[PDB]
Amino acid sequence: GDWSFLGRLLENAQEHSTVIGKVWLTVLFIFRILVLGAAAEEVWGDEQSDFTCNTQQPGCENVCYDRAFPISHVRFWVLQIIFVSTPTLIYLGHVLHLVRMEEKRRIAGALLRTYVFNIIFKTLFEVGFIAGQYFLYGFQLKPLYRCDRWPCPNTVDCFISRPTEKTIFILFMLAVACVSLLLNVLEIYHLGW
Amino acid sequence: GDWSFLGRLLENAQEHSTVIGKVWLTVLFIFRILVLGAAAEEVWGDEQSDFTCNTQQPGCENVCYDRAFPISHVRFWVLQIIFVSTPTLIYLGHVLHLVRMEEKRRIAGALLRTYVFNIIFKTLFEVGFIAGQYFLYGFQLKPLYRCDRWPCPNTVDCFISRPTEKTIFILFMLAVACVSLLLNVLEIYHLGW
Amino acid sequence: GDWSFLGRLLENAQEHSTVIGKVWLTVLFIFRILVLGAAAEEVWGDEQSDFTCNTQQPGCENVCYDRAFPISHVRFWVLQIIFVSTPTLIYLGHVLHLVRMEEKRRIAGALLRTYVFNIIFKTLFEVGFIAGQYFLYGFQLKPLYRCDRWPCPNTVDCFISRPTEKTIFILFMLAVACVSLLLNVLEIYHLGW
Amino acid sequence: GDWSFLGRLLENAQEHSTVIGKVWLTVLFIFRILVLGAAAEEVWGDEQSDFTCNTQQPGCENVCYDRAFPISHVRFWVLQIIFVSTPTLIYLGHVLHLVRMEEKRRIAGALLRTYVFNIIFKTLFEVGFIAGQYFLYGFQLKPLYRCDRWPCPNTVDCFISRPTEKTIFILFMLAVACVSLLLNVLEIYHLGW
Amino acid sequence: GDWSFLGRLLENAQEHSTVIGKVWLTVLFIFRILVLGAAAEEVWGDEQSDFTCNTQQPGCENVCYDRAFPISHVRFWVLQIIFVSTPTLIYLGHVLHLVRMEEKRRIAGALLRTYVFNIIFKTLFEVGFIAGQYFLYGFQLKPLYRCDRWPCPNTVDCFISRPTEKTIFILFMLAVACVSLLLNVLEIYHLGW
Amino acid sequence: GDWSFLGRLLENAQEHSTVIGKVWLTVLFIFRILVLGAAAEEVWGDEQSDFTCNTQQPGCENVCYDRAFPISHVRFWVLQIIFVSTPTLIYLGHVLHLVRMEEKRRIAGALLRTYVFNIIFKTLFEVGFIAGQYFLYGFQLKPLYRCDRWPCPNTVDCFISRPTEKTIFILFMLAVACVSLLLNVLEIYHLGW
Repeated sequence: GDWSFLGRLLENAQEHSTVIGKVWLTVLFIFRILVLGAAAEEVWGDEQSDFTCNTQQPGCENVCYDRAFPISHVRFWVLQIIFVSTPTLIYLGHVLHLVRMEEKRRIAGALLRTYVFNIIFKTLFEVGFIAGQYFLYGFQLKPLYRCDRWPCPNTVDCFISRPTEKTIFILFMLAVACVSLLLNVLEIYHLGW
Repeated sequence: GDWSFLGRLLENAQEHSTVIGKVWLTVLFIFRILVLGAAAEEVWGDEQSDFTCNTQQPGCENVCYDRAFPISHVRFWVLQIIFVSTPTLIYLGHVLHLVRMEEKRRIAGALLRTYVFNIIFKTLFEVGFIAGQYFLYGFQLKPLYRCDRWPCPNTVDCFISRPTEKTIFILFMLAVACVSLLLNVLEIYHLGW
Repeated sequence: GDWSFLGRLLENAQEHSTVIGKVWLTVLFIFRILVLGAAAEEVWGDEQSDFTCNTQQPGCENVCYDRAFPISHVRFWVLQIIFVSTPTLIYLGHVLHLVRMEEKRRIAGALLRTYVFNIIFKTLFEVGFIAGQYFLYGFQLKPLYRCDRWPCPNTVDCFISRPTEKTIFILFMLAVACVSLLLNVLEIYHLGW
Repeated sequence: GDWSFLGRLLENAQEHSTVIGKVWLTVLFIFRILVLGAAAEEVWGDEQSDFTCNTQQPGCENVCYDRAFPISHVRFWVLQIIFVSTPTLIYLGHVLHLVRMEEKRRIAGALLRTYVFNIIFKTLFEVGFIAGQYFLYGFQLKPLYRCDRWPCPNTVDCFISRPTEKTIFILFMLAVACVSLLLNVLEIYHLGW
Repeated sequence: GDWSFLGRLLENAQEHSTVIGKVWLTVLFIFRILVLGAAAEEVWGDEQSDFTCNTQQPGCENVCYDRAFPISHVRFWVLQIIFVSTPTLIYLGHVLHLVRMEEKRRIAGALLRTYVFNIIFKTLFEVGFIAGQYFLYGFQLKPLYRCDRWPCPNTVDCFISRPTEKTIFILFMLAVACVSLLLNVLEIYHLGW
Repeated sequence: GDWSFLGRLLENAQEHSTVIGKVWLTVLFIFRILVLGAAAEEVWGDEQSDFTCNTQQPGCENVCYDRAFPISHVRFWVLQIIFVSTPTLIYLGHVLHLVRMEEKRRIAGALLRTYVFNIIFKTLFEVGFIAGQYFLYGFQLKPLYRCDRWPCPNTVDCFISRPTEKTIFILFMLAVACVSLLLNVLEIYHLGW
């Protein structure tokens, strides 16, 4: 996808942010957005095309792929990026609003509360997506999925495309997410002390 | 698609708009346009390719897919974006026209009536697309579609691609649309008081 | 496709044009070019791939698709955009030529005749494409096409991809075209009075 | 394809050219490059994929498609664009060279001979591609191609994809090419008188 | 993929780097990123599509492709690029931080230790990816892969797409990687003496 | 592929180069890069997809395509472009280095030796790729390839996609390469005298 606009806004955000925040935005751009576009989207491109079920039943592969993958991992990661970035956009907008207010007439007062809330929201959204992915997929895609959804007769064996590569990238993104959490914790403590 | 031109115009619009309007345009860019390009368009890419009907009848899958999905959701969302953005373009053009008039020789007088009408039109178009989608698709795509359109013999069972992911994104976009409504209401009240 | 160059030229044209002309160019960019790229091109992407004929005859689907759709609607719309935009380019070039002439040494004299001719040509090309599409396709694509072109034996039944969505967009573009006509009429009268 | 670089150079060329030359470059950009990218490339995309021959012989469709279309029309048009544009690049380079010479220390002297040669070369390359296409394809693609190339047994019937649309665009490009010839003739005469 | 953002950051890095470092970044951009986008991604595009196993067993090709290629080479190279570039980003950020510090109030002191650590990390990540690829794939892809992973019955013969071209590019990238190592060694020694 | 970065560097190179060198870079951009992107990449897109072998043997088409085309022509041309451009990058970097040296404190002295070496390297790499392609493919792709590589039983007949178009472009690129050689020879002599 085209992340250009979000890029513009977040680049603006870098200036009005802590050094650790600039590190966080670098991580977001490089290890999350760029990995997803350059590497992961191609991994998941044949997810349903090369999903195969051992059966002659029409409609079984469709319902089985749908039950195994209610949302694709890459779409989940898109949404995670958007939601962890939204607080930064809120804070940046409040900052620009105060600048416009000054013109009509760095981090302190209302902006400090807003920045702390921004880090907080980023952390909660962060953790939330991590836990949701754990409960939806664990952290390993196995090659076999056994499916008993109508119209499949009895239980059918279905086979995943590229499960090991997908597992590698699942874990890569989990690690990047954990690094982001650590960075946000560092921001909180660094402001505190 | 390439939303660059609309982006230029709407970016211009941000300056000559209320803070809540800038929030609204941020939502439009991020949670509607970017989600559609980065996430949803891939979800709906195999909508007819992986639509399967249990029959040997030539032409049954075509007519059944057409009856189940007279317009694709993603195309509906494109049109919604365009029509909710058009009023903002009208107001921005009127503003630029007044600026040119001044050169030949912020929100008050004629521009205030135009801005209120802009919010109104945005709200009516907003609600209209919501209700139309409800009446066309509800808010859940089921995996089975039963089709009795000629040439299909008797009633045939047809199966949808990715119904659960599509439902997730249908609801995501409904929520984003409702948030937009709330923002427009806030604009009206904020101008009133 | 990449409409960037035409965009540059037409953007230049906006400055040296009436307010109604700027509205017309906004309509062209948004409701014609952007709709075609973002929405319609995907609708028509599987036009021959998912065109199906009930027969075992080799070559029947090819000749039948060709007879049903001698030109694709989207290609027709491309050509319409180009030809309705060419007069504006002519006028803009004449304007720039007069500017260069001044440097060597707004709408009046020769430029006024050229601007009226520009509106006229735009209107005639407009109407011409509308009428031609009426006579080639009407304004509704039906799901069944009956084809008797060699080598098809006797008359064969062939089935269209996405006829209802295509009809929706056919009518959308017809409406946009009619709105353009109205705008050009307004330009003529507004200059007259 | 990405014509950006050629675009930059030719845009430079516009300034150092006659008004008719600026018209010619507008035609090149709009009615040749943009049509090819936006419209024609999609028409010819399925040229071999949907080329069908009535036979069971392995390799017959490949050799028959190759004999019917030794070069694709769209590739021919690419090459035509490049070769008709090269003289303009030569002249522009000579102009820039004279400018650099002046700095070290409009159309007259050596530049006039170079400009006339540029128009001449453009005209000869123009006519040459026209005539070559006539002798290779005529100006109408018929739906049936009869092929007797080994390994096809005896003569086989093969069927073209989208012959009528292809014919429409063949003739469109022929007309654009003829218009270019007329413009070059006008340049020659306009300089003469 | 779109490497634009990483490009911006690394371009910034060039200024605040040694001549050998500018050579290294030129190599990264040209012989690694550009080769991957322009050449290698097309080579590996049909890696699973044209992976063929001699069997009638459903699911055997999927599990066999997955066992032969747990990660694709091109994805490995993406990750290598990112990780060898991250140290340069760290150093550049520290440099910009010192510049901001100066404003609030070339290579020496803390920046020298950071630059040496940057070269070190680049070298260790470099070597690590080389060795890992050796242990995962060696440096030659053979055309035959023999697979005994469930559900494949007994041992099945599977056949690789484009093994010789893939081997050529594997070795090309190994050579480019070794050249990068040499450049980093030269940086270390050049700073030392 | 995206040649933007190489384009930036080479554009820089134009300024610090001879007139014949600017011609050479124009040829590189237009007749090599642009032809490859706009025309040739589409010609070679179906090279394995539409490669057909007369056999029932699993794996025979894969090994036969691999033996006939160990590297694709278009990938060869990519690599040729990169390697003939690298010397120009070296010289440009040395030039920029001398400029930075001057700031700390056109073609003559060390730069003259470097420029001559640049032309030399360009010429040797040029000739080398030409000769290698001759020895790998000759200069004509025939439609029939006879393949006896295991697992193909005895000798099988395989058929090439688009051999005549491919031959046309092979010869086009050979001619462009020879023109480049001539230009480099002219540079050497022009500096000599």
